[PDB]
Amino acid sequence: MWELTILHTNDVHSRLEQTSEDSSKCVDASRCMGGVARLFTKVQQIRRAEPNVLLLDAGDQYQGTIWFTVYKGAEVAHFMNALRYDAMALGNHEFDNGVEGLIEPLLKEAKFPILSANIKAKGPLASQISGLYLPYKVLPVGDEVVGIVGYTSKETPFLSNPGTNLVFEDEITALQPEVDKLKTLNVNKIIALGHSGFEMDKLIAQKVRGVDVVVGGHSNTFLYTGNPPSKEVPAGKYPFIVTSDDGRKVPVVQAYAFGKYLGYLKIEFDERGNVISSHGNPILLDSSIPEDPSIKADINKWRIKLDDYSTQELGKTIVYLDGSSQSCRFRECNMGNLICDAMINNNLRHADHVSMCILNGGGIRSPIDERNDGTITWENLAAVLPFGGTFDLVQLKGSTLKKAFEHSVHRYGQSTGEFLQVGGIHVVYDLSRKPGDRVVKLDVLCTKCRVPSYDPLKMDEVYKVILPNFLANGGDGFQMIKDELLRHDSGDQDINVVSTYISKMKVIYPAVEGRIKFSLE
Amino acid sequence: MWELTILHTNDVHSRLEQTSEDSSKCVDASRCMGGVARLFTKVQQIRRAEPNVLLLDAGDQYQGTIWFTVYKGAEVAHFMNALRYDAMALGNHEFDNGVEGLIEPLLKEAKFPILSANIKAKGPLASQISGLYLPYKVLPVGDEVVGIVGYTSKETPFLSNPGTNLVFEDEITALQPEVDKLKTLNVNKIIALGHSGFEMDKLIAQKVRGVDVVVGGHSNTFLYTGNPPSKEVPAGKYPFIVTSDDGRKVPVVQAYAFGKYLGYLKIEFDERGNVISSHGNPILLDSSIPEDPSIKADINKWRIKLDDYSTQELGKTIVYLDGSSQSCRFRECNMGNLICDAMINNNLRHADHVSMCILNGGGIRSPIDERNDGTITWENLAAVLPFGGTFDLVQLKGSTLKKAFEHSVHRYGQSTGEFLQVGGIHVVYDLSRKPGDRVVKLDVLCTKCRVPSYDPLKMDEVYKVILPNFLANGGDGFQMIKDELLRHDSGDQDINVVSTYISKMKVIYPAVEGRIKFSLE
Ligand SMILES: Nc1nc(N2CC[NH2+]CC2)nc2c1ncn2[C@@H]1O[C@H](COP(=O)(O)CP(=O)(O)O)[C@@H](O)[C@H]1O
Ligand SMILES: Nc1nc(N2CC[NH2+]CC2)nc2c1ncn2[C@@H]1O[C@H](COP(=O)(O)CP(=O)(O)O)[C@@H](O)[C@H]1O
Ligand SMILES: [Ca+2]
Ligand SMILES: [Ca+2]
Ligand SMILES: [Zn+2]
Ligand SMILES: [Zn+2]
Ligand SMILES: [Zn+2]
Ligand SMILES: [Zn+2]
Repeated sequence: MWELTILHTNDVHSRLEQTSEDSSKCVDASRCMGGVARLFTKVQQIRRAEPNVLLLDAGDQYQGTIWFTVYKGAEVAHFMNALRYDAMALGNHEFDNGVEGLIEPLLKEAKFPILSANIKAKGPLASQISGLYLPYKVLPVGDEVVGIVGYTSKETPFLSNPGTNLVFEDEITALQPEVDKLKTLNVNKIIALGHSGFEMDKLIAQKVRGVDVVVGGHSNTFLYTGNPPSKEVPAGKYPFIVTSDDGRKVPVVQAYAFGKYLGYLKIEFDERGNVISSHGNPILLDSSIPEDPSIKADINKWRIKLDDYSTQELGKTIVYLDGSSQSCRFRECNMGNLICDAMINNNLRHADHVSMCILNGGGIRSPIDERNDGTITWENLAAVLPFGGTFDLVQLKGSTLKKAFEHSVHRYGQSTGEFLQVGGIHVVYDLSRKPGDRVVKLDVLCTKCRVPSYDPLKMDEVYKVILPNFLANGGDGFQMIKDELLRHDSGDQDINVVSTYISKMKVIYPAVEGRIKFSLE
Repeated sequence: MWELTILHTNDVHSRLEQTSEDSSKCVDASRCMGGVARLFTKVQQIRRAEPNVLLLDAGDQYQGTIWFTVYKGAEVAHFMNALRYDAMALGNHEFDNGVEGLIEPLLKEAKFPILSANIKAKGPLASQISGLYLPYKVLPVGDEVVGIVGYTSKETPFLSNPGTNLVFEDEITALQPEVDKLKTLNVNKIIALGHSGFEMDKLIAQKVRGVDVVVGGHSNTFLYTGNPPSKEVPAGKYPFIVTSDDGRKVPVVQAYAFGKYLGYLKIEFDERGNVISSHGNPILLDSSIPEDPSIKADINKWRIKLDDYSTQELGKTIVYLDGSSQSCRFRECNMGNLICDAMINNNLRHADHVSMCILNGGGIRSPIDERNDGTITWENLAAVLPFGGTFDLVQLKGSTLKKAFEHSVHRYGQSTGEFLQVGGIHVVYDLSRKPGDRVVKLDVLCTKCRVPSYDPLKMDEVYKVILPNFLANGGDGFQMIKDELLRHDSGDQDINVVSTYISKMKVIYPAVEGRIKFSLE
């Protein structure tokens, strides 16, 4: 028997410092979690105890906090190198600052292999990018070798900015030839490490002959065996067992997001590289684990440049600003209401008027806590709106807007980002009904009236809606908006609109007030 | 036969200049109405045609616009003298600036008798006020004499500030001896002119032996025979006929409010002063009647001092601000929502927190139009909030608040001012139910929660509510607030709170959004 311990992270999203339990800014240090200093301590503790260890990342280190807005990936390469990661797979967010934003900060400075078997470069780019990322790496682990094959969401061209030179292939189609090449080289222990979501990860495990383990990301999937340690509810056991088509039991793992947990899987292999068994669980990186002093002092050094975004108080909140995924992708969330109210307010002070707002819940990427004397800084807002998008004005038919709201709940319950937050709209859904027929009530704030009031949406009428450019361009499957819109005007930067509105209000208290409801029946 | 024409006004409330159809500021002069210059033209036209004319006012000339805030009744005495009123009865609003605010500006400068038979002065005041107002006046009208007996709401001590020296008697009890004294003096034509509301006016007509006609006010009652000329819906025919207990047909008249109409009643008397018949209708003072040039030039002279309140733009509205009685005393009105939002905002920027607001609809005393490039001035706000009240903080039990909301609709449909406008509250009424059991749903914005949301009000819990001092002191029959409150802190001046909030928002667009609803059942 040969035992291997796989340590893994995914969707860290620039949470370099320890955070609050909700992954927003750490205020009460005594109860904070995650961060790279705490992760280091745990990884070192495991490396001391276990002789065969691999520390892996399944992508999306890029984007999420002022660390990335300022260091643009230099903090990733630096701290991933300090933690001595063995390999990383490319995620969609590694392409947000173009291919240039991946090459210079990360690929040239990473001391570990960076992987993706389904990204093929064509034309001019092919020449420069060659060899800076690999389809796989064969890693010596003691007296054995372990092959790692990478993969990246085939949806990255739509989700990010990888450019016209990179081609994204079907993951299973691209992986099988690389795994087969590893098998011809007598590499009998193979890990598929990649960034496509738990559903694709299970398909890779079922279909790619020769894969012993799948380590994934993108879906922020929390898996656990037994009673869980924090607020995340498990989507399945850890590991999740897939029975492959050729009859093998394949463990599939993921470790939520934000560096809150360290994924930990122990695999028992035979002499031919068959998985005899495996077990483990994600480790909660809570205050019980001390932050490594050396890494923490280095974090404090890099933190000095960021304190310019933490000094200006933009305003104050006397309520918890719920920007959590568990709220904003499932029901009315007060952060969504705040952002839509700021969106509506911004245009109603612009010239040449609109009362309605729609906002993809997945575009709200962090809550803000009210306990730090309720202070709101640019840094706090940077984590809520980290993408540098704009809030555009569009003219839509009622029919188009009804289709959008049907799309908002067409596959409800999967923590997908299309669920819409709103302003100037009162929507009622009946989830007992079939996809495409779940909107039971859709009232909107009249525009062609002297006193605004809510009246049923009319399919043949035309409404002006303020929304993110992501939705106006057909993102999150809102193809009907892009295809059926009658007008599209570019708007102001998302973060600046909310920042301006908070400074104007000074004290904010957004509530959940019935803009989105769910019927009984 | 001896014919008398009674011309009458009531509840003019400082609308010296012509106004918009809703009695707010005149912007589109071509379609404006009322004002003392237009009234003059009509009165003069009638005086030229009819030999026996009496022009009467049934009180409440005081309070309503920047004219009264600045001239404090000097404009009333001046312009009522210019129009040559024959008599006036004291209304409750004539006592808002104390007895001193009635004596000096009006009683000493009025060239016509000022009447009230049920106000008896006691102690020191008795001596000075003696003879400046009278219980009645016997007026020569051609070769005949007409007796006018005055009366004032017995509720004036609670509604206004008449002081501890004036006693207000039951109107019927005080009137009969004065009418009997007029009858002993062979005065066979008697008009009761007063300010107590249409219901008391009908009782006076039924019960006071010897009264031939009743000319009233206070209830802003619109009466009409036939198809009406504007938006006011008649509460009955003009005149309203009461059959007295001694079997006489007694006409009862009123002429809405704000100088929009001139009441016009022609009475045919026999030689013994019996009413043979009567007929007429309120005359709509619309653009068809020219404004007298002389009075208009004198109005323009007095207007120069007021233009300091019309120059500063506090902000802009892109919606009609519905502060009409027909909306705010009957259902959710967007002016009410604006004021409650300003009330909540003001305390949430004060120190040492509250999410709920209640506002008596009768305290909103004018709308604001959005068509003048949407501009909002101090003058526009002065007509909405003309009383100089404050928005106080109170701590109430849920039981107390439930009783208040029951009181809000206990006598619904009478255009009474107790109907509550709200903030941070969602109330549902069922008017099919009995008084005291009409609140079917009362949800409130939680305070003891990190994310505010609406939850059912709990009878044994305690809530912090911002409301006018008028309600905290038990006004509008809200005795339960004054008696059952747990804490009462004095607040900022009503107009300044709304003014500050509009300047902060710059562009406002308050909607009717479902804070108050009425069920089917
Ligand atoms: N307001 C937005 N702007 C942008 N834009 C692109 C950049 N330039 C500005 C416009 N992208 C957005 C917005 N809201 C959502 N998305 C995208 O939708 C996805 C959210 O799903 P997820 O969290 O499940 C997948 P992940 O993050 O784990 O890979 C991400 O790809 C995110 O980028
Ligand atoms: N916010 C308020 N403040 C005050 N205060 C008193 C003065 N000092 C500040 C506090 N009074 C108020 C408020 N709201 C309502 N009222 C009173 O309620 C009545 C409204 O009913 P109505 O229009 O049918 C009777 P009217 O006007 O024809 O005689 C009036 O008497 C009015 O004064
Ligand atoms: Ca194998
Ligand atoms: Ca008589
Ligand atoms: Zn991610
Ligand atoms: Zn991703
Ligand atoms: Zn009045
Ligand atoms: Zn009155």
